Amino acid sequence: MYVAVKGGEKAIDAAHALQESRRRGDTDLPELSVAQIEQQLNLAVDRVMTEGGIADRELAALALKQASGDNVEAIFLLRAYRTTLAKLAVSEPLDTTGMRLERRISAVYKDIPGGQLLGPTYDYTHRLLDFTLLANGEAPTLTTADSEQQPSPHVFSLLARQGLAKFEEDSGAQPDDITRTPPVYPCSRSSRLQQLMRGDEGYLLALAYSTQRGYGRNHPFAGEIRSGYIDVSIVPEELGFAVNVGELLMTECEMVNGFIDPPDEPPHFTRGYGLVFGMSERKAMAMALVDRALQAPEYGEHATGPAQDEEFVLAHADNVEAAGFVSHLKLPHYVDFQAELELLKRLQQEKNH
Amino acid sequence: MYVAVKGGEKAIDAAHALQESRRRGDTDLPELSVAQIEQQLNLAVDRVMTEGGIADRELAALALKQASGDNVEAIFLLRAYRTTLAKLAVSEPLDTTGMRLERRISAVYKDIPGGQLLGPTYDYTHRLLDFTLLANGEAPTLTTADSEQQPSPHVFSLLARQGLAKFEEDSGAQPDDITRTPPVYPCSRSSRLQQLMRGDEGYLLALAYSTQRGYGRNHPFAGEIRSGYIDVSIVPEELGFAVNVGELLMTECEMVNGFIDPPDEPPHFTRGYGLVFGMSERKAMAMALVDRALQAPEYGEHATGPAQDEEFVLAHADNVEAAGFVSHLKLPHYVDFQAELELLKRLQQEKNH
Amino acid sequence: ANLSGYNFAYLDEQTKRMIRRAILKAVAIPGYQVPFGGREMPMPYGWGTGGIQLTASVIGESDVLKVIDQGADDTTNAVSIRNFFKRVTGVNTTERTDDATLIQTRHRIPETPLTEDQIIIFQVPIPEPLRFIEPRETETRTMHALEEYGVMQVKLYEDIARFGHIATTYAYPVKVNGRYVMDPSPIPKFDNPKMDMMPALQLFGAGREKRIYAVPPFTRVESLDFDDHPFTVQQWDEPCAICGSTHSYLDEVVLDDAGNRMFVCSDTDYCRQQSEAK
Amino acid sequence: ANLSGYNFAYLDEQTKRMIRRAILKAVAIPGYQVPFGGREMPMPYGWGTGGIQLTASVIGESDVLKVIDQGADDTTNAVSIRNFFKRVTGVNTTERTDDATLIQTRHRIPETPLTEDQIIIFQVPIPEPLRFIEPRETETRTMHALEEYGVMQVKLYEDIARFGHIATTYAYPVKVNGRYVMDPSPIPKFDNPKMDMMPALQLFGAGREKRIYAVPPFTRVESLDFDDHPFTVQQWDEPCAICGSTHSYLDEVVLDDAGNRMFVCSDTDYCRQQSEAK
Amino acid sequence: QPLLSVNNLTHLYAPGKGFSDVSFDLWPGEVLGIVGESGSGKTTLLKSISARLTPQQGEIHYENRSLYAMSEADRRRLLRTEWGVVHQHPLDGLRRQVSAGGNIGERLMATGARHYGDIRATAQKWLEEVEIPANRIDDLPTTFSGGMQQRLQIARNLVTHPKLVFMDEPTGGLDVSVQARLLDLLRGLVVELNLAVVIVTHDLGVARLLADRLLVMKQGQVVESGLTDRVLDDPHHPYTQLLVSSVL
Amino acid sequence: QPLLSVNNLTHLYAPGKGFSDVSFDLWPGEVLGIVGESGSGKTTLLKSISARLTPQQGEIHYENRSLYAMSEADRRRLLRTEWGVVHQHPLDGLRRQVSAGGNIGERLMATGARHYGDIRATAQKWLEEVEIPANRIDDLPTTFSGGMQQRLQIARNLVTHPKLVFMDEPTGGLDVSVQARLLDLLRGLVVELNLAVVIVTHDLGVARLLADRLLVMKQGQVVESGLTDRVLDDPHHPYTQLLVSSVLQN
Ligand SMILES: Nc1ncnc2c1ncn2[C@@H]1O[C@H](COP(=O)(O)OP(=O)(O)OP(=O)(O)O)[C@@H](O)[C@H]1O
Ligand SMILES: Nc1ncnc2c1ncn2[C@@H]1O[C@H](COP(=O)(O)OP(=O)(O)OP(=O)(O)O)[C@@H](O)[C@H]1O
Ligand SMILES: O=P(O)(O)OC[C@H]1O[C@@H]2OP(=O)(O)O[C@@H]2[C@@H]1O
Ligand SMILES: O=P(O)(O)OC[C@H]1O[C@@H]2OP(=O)(O)O[C@@H]2[C@@H]1O
Ligand SMILES: [Mg+2]
Ligand SMILES: [Mg+2]
Ligand SMILES: [Zn+2]
Ligand SMILES: [Zn+2]
Ligand SMILES: [Zn+2]
Ligand SMILES: [Zn+2]
Repeated sequence: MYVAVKGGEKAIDAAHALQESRRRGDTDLPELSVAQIEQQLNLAVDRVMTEGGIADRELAALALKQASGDNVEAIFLLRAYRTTLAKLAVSEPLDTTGMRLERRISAVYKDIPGGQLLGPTYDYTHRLLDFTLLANGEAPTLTTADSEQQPSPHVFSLLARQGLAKFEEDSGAQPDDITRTPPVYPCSRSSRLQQLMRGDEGYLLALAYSTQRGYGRNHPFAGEIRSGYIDVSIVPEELGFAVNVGELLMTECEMVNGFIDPPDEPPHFTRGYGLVFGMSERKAMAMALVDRALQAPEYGEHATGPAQDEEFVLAHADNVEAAGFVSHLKLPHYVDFQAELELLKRLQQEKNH
Repeated sequence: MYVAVKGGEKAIDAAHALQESRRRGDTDLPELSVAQIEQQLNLAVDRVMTEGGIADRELAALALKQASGDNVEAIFLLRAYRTTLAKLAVSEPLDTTGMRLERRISAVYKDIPGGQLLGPTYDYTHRLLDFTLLANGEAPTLTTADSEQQPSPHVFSLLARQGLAKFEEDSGAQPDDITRTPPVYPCSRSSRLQQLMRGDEGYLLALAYSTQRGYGRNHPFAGEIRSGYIDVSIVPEELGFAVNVGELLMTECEMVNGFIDPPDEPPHFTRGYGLVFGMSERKAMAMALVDRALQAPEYGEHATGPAQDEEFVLAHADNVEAAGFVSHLKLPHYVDFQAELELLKRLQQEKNH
Repeated sequence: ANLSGYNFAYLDEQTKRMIRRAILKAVAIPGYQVPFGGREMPMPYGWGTGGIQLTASVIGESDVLKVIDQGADDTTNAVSIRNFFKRVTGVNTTERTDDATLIQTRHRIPETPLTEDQIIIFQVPIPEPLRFIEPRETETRTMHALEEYGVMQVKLYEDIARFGHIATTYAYPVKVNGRYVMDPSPIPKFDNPKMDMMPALQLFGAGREKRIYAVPPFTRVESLDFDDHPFTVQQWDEPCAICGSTHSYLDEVVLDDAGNRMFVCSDTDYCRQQSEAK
Repeated sequence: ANLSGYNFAYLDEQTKRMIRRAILKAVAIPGYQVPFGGREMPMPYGWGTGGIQLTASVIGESDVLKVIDQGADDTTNAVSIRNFFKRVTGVNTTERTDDATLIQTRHRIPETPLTEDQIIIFQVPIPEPLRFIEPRETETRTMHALEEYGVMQVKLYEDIARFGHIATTYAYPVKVNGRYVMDPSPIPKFDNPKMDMMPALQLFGAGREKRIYAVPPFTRVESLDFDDHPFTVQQWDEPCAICGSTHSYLDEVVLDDAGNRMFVCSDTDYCRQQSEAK
Repeated sequence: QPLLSVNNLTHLYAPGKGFSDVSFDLWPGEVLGIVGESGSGKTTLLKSISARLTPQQGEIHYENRSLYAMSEADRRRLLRTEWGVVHQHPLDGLRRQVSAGGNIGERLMATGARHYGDIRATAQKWLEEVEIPANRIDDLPTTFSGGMQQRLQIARNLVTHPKLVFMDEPTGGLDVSVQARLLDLLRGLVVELNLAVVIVTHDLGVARLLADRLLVMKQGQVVESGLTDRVLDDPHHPYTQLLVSSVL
Repeated sequence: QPLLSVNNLTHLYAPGKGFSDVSFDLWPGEVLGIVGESGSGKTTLLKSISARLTPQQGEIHYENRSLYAMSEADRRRLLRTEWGVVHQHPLDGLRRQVSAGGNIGERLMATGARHYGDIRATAQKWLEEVEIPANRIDDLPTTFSGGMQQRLQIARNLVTHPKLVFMDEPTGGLDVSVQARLLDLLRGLVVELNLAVVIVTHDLGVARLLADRLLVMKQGQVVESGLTDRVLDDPHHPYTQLLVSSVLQN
C-alpha cells in the first residue's frame, strides 16, 4: 500500500537554494553590489522606493538585488521591512518651492521664469540599443554653465495670479492614513493620493492613457514637472523647534486639466497632482492624471471610463495585494478543486442519466 | 528688444550627457556589465524580453543597463531594436510537452504524475530584507537528487481524458499577427494572446486581481504552471526539413476556469492560457486570467468587469504606447495651451461682463 | 523561546493591541466583518497574512500551535507559517488536533472534534460572502447593515433552476447567530456542519481585505439551503486507501497518465489516528 | 549621404512600401483614416512616430526637409527628428518654408503659404475626430462608414448652449471633400483655413493609433460651425514683440513672476522674414 | 387609525417642480387614486410616501410610526416584506439578469419561504394570474415585452400579499382585457385581504373602476380631493373639468 | 404605388414568439394602427418594418426599393432624415446626456440645419406643441417625467416633418388632454403634410380617432385586417370581439 512521507520542508529548502543560486548566477562574474544597483539602476530604485513606501535608496537597491530584479518582489520586500520599523516622527509638510532643481519643464508656455531645465532625461533620445555598453566605457565630461539657480515660481502660481486656475488652499484637514486604517470608499483626496503613490506604475499608466483616449478625458497639460532635492524637517518633542534632518530627491508633477464653469465663480482650469521619490516622472504624471479622474465626484462629472471608478481603481492599484492574490493560485487548492469536481461529476451524471 | 536664439540642440545634448553620467553613477564603483544583469537580475530580464518582444537575454539586459533599470524604457528599447531586425524564419509550433522542466506545480491535485517540482522560486520565502547581501557572500551548495526527469503529462490532458475539460483542438486557422497589421476589434484569440504577452505586467495583474474579486470572475485554479527549456525548430527553405536551432527558457501557465453547461454536450471546465519568456510566472498567470476574461464573447458571458472589455483592455495594455503617450505631455504644448487660454480668457470676460 | 531579533510573534505591541480590539469586537458581533489596520507580513498578501496576524496577536508562550493547509501539516505554506512562528515565538508545535491549543487552518476544519479552550484561526481570501454577487464593498457594507441578503437567496434559487443544485461547493455561506451571513473561508461544504454549536472559538482573518470576524463557541451556524434541496456534504464512492475511513474529506491523488487514482484523507492527522488504531 | 549603418530613412523597404500603399489609398479617399502596420520607432509612441514614418517613406535624397514643432524649427523634438533624418538620410534641411520640399510639423501650419510640389506631414495623436465623443473604435469606424456625424453636431450645439461658444480650440474637426469629417491634428483654429484649397499635399500620420490619412491639393476643407456662430480664429490684442506682425499665431512668453509677458510669433521663420524686411 | 397618514408633505426640485403641502389619509381596504397633468409631481409624491424619497417638509405615519423617523433597516424591511411598489418603468422594479421565477421568488424568500418547489409553483401560478405563460418562468425579463414586464412587476409586488401597494401607471402598456383581469385581481385582493392601494394613473376609467377616493394634482399642488365618483362626475377645479371633458 | 409594402414578413424568436406571414400596404396620408394581446409581436413587426430588424422571410419595399436590399448607409440615412421612430420606452429614442434642445436639434441638423438660433427656436416651439415648457430646453431628459420624456421623443421624431413615422404605444403615459393635443397634431400633419403613420397601441380609442386602417395580431399571426371602423364596430375574429367587449364604457 502507500504510506505518507514528509517532503514539504526539504522541498521548500531546496527550492530556496535553487532560487538563491540562480540569483547569484555564474560565479565567474563578480557578485552585484547594492551600491552599483543604486547608482546605475537608479530608476528601478525610484519605482521600488515609491511603491514600497520607503525613500531609502540603499534599501530599495537591496530589495532589487534580493528579488533578482523583480520589481514587484522588491517592492513587497520593502513594504514588509517598513512594517518592522518604528515610526519616529511625522515630517513637517513638504515645501516644493524650496526644491533644488535638477529638472524643471513646462508644456504650457514656451519659456517661463527660471526657464525650461531639461536636466537628466531620456526625453528626445533616439532609442537605439547602445552596444558599446556591452563593454566598459568612459563617462562623458559634463558641460558647465553658471552655478546660480534662477527663481522658479510654480507655473500654477502664475496661472492662479491671472485667475485662470485656483490656488490649492489648506483648510487644516487632518490627512487620512490608509496605512493605519483600511480605506473606506468613497475615499478622501488625501487617501486617494496616498494610495496612488503606492499604486502600480503600469496599472495607473494604462488608466491615464485610457483617459487621454476618451475614457474619462480631462484635457491634460503638463503645467510643470519638477524634480530635485527637497529638505525634510521634523519638530522633535525633545526640542520643540524644527530641525532639518536631510534632503530627498523627489519629482513633482502638476497637470492643468479641462476648465469648468461654476455657477458662482469665473470659469477656471482644474488640476491634478503627482509626487514620487527619485526622478522617474511618468509615475507622477499618471498619478496626477488618475487623481484628476478620481476628482469626478467633486466636480459632479458623469463617469465615462474605468479610471473614474474609484473603488475599481484603488482596490486593485496596490501591486502588493494584486501580485500576492494572483500568485496565491500557485498554492495547493486541491480541497477546493475536489469540491468543484465532486459537483461537476454529478452534473455530468445527471445530464447523461 | 528681444532676439531669438538657438538653445534646443545644446540643451538636448547636455540633458543626454547628464542622464548618461547619472546612469554611470559614482565612478569609484565598477561599471555594471550586461552579463551581471542577465545572470543576477534575471527576472527583470524576463519581463523585458516578454514585453519587448525578443527572447534574447543579453539584449534585454543591455536595454536595462541603458535604461538605468527602467523597465518601460528598456522594453521600448528592445521593441525599437526589433523593428530593425529582418525576419529570417517562422518557428514550428512550440511543443511544451517536450519542455525540460525546472519547475512544474499543480494547484488542483495534491500529487500528480511527475510530481510537484517547486524548482527555483521565491514562493514560501519569508520576505525579510537580507542585509548580508550588502556584502559579498557564498552561494549555497545545491542538494542533488536523481538525475532522471519523470513523465510529466499536462494536467489538462488528465482532466480532458476524464471529460472534465475539453482538449484545445487545432483547426489550422492562420494566426493573426498584430505586428504586421493593426488590431481590429473584436480580435481573435490568437491576436488577444499575442497582445497580452506584450502587455504590461502591472495592468494585466490588476485586471486579473479584479476578476478574482468579482469584477468578471472566472473561478480560476492553477491547473499547471510549467517552466523550463523548450526547443525551437524551423523548416528552412534551403533544406526543406526541420532543424533545431536551440532552446528557450519559457514559462507556461494553464488555468482551469468555471465550468459551463452547454446545451448539447456535458458540462465542462473552461480554461485560460499564458506563456512567457523566462521564469517570471505571474505575468503568465495574469495573461491566462485575462485571456479567460476576454473569452466572454465565445461563452456568451454578460460582462461584469473592465477585464472583460476587450477594447479597453487591449488598446491600453501595451506599455510602449501607454508610457509614450503619457510622457508626451512633457513635450511643448504651448500652441494648444494658447488656444485653450484664448477661449477661457474670453469666457471669463463674458461671464463678468 | 524567541531568538530571532524581532518582537515576540513579529508584531509590534500597537498592531497586536489593535487586532485584539478587533477580535473582541468581532466576538461581540458574530458574523460581522470588523475592519482592522492590517500590516504587510513576510508572507505575500493572499498567502495567509490575516491568519498569521491573528495567531501572532493571540499566541502565547504556553500555546501549542497547529498549522494545516488543505488539512495537512506538511503542506508547503503550512510548513512556512509554522517555521515562521517557531522562529519568532518558539512555541511548541503539534500535528495532533487534540493536543493543539491554537489551530491555524487553510480550507479545512479538522475531522477530530474541537474542544473547549481551543481556538481555530481561518485564513480568508474573501471575507465578504456577497462579493461574487456584488463586487463593490460600498454596496455590501450597506447590505450587511440592513440585513438585505435577498441577492444570495436569488443566487441560490437561480443556481438550482439552472443546474438543479447549488453551484457553491466551498466557502459556502452560513447564517451566524440568526443574523449575519458569513463566509466560513474556503472550507468545503463537508466541514460547515462542524461550525454549528462548536465548543471552540473560531476566528477568521482576511489580511489582504483588512477584515476580521469570529464565531464564539456554541453559536448557531446554519448553511443557507432549501427544505427540498437540503445541505448535502461532498461524498465519495471509495474509502481512504490508507486508513479505510468513510467519514473523512478525501483528496484525489493521480498516480499515472493511465488514469489510476487513489483517494486519501486530507486531514493527515486523522488518517494517522485511524491507521494506528487499525 | 547616409552613413549610419541603417537603411536609407531607417525603414526597411517592406515597411516603406506598405506605408506608400496606405498613402495612395488615403489620397484616393480624402479624410478617411487608413490603417497601416506601423512599426516602433527610435522615438516613443506619441512623440511623432507616424510623421517620422511618413517622411521616411516619402523622403528622397533630393528633398529639402523642414521640421517644426509648435511652429519653431529649434524646438527640442523638432531638433531630434531633424537630426535623426539627417543621420539616416543626409538630406538637406532648411528653416525656410518657401525653400522646403517636405515639411513635418507638430501643431502648426506655417504662416508662409505653401506651394505646388510641397508636402506637409502632420503628426497626429488622435486620428479620430469623434474619439472624445465616442472612445471606442468599434463605433467610430461604423460612424465614418455610414457618414453618421450627428454626435459631433450635437456636441457643438451643446457647447454653444453651455458656454455660448464651441469649446474646441485646436484639432478642430473639418469636413473634407464634402464627405469625411477629419481631425486636422492639434493645429489651432487659426491654421485650419490654410487647409482649404491648398496647392500642397497634406499627409497626416498617427503612428501610435496606426492610421494614415491625407488631403490632396486643392481639396475643400470646411471647419464645422454654424451660420450665427461662424468659425472664428484666435485673436490677440497685441502684435508680435519682435517683428510687429498682427497676422501670425502668437505664443505667450512669461518673463517674470510679477506677470510681465510678451507675445511672439510661433512661426519663427515667418518672424525672421518679417523682422529682416523691417 | 389610518394605515398611512401624510401631513403637509413637500418635496420640490424647483418652484413648480415636485409637490408641496400634500396631506391625506389611507385606511385598509380602500384605493386612493392620483391624477393630474404630466409632470405634476405624482411620481415624486408616490416615491416620497413609499419611503423612496425623504420629504423636505411634512410627515408620514404608518401604523402610528413616523416613516422617516425609523432606521433605514426598518424602512427596507417594510419595502421588503409588507409593501408593494410598482414603478412607471417596468424594469425599475425588476432584475434583468434574474429570471421571472427568480424575480417573483425573491419576494417570497424574503418573507421566509425556503422551499424551492413551492416558490416555483407560486411563481408559475402568479405568472398565469397576470396572463404570462408558465414556460417563460425561466426566461429573463429582457426577453419579455413591455406589457409582459409590467405584468411581471405587478406579480412580483403582489406574490407576498403586501398590506400596502404603491403603483405608478400600472395599467400602462397593458391591453384592455389583461387590464381588466389585473383590476379584478386587485379588487379581489382588496376585498378579501384588505389590501390598501395608492395608484397614480392617467386613465380615468381605471380610477373610476378601482379608486375609492381620488386626488388631483396641478403644478405640484393638490387642488381637488374626495370621492372618485364625486370628483369625476361633479368636478370643481377647472383643470378637473378639462380632464374629464378630454375623456374620449 | 404604396409608400410602404410588406409581403410575407416573418421574424420569430421561437414558435409563437414574434410574427410570421405579415403583409400589408401603406399609402401616404393614412394611418395603419396595430392592436393585439400583449406579446403578440406588434413591437417586433414595428421594428422589422422600420429597418431595425432583418426579417427571416418576406420583403419590404419603400418607394419601389427593397428596404433590406440597400446598403446599411441608405437605411441609416432614411431613419436619420425622412423616417420618425417613437419607441415604447421613451428613453430608447432619447439621448440621456443631451438636453431636450439638443435631442430635438440633432434631427434638424441631420437635415441640413446649421443656424443655432433657428434650431433653438424650433426646439422651443415643438417643446410647447407637445406641452413641455420652453425653459426646460436646456434640461436633460433624465430630469423629465415619463410623459414628458415620451412627448420629447414624439417632438424629436416630428421636428423634421418625416414622411413615415413608426410608433410603439406613443400615447402611453400621457394624460387625456395632452393625448388629444398630440392626436390633433398628428392629424394636422397627416392632412397637411401627407404624413404616413404606423402606430402600435392598446387604447382602441386612439386607433379609432387616428388609425385609418387597423390590423389585429394574435400569437404572431395577423388574424383581422381592414378599416378601423369596420374592425372595431363589426369584429369577426373572436379575439377582436373580446377586445372590443373589454372596452371600459364610460
Ligand atoms: N431630478 C429632477 N430634477 C429636476 N426636476 C425634476 C427631477 N425629477 C423630476 N423633475 C420634475 O419634477 C416635476 C415632477 O415630475 P414627476 O415625474 O413627479 O411627474 P408626474 O406627474 O409623475 O409625471 P407623468 O404622469 O407625466 O409620468 C416634473 O417637472 C419633472 O420634470
Ligand atoms: N429577444 C427575445 N428573445 C425571445 N423572445 C423574445 C425576445 N424579444 C421578444 N420576445 C418575445 O416575442 C414575443 C413578441 O414580443 P413583443 O415585444 O413584440 O410584443 P408586443 O405585442 O409588442 O407587446 P406589448 O404590446 O405587450 O408591449 C413576446 O413573447 C416576447 O416575449
Ligand atoms: O489575505 P491573506 O494574506 O490573509 O490570505 C488569505 C487567503 O487568501 C488566499 O486565498 P486562499 O483562501 O486559497 O488561501 C490564501 C490564503 O490562505
Ligand atoms: O503617435 P505618434 O508617435 O505619431 O505621435 C503623434 C502625436 O501624438 C502626441 O501628441 P501631440 O499631438 O501633442 O504631439 C505628439 C505627437 O506629435
Ligand atoms: Mg410619473
Ligand atoms: Mg410592445
Ligand atoms: Zn484560492
Ligand atoms: Zn498632446
Ligand atoms: Zn485516511
Ligand atoms: Zn514675430
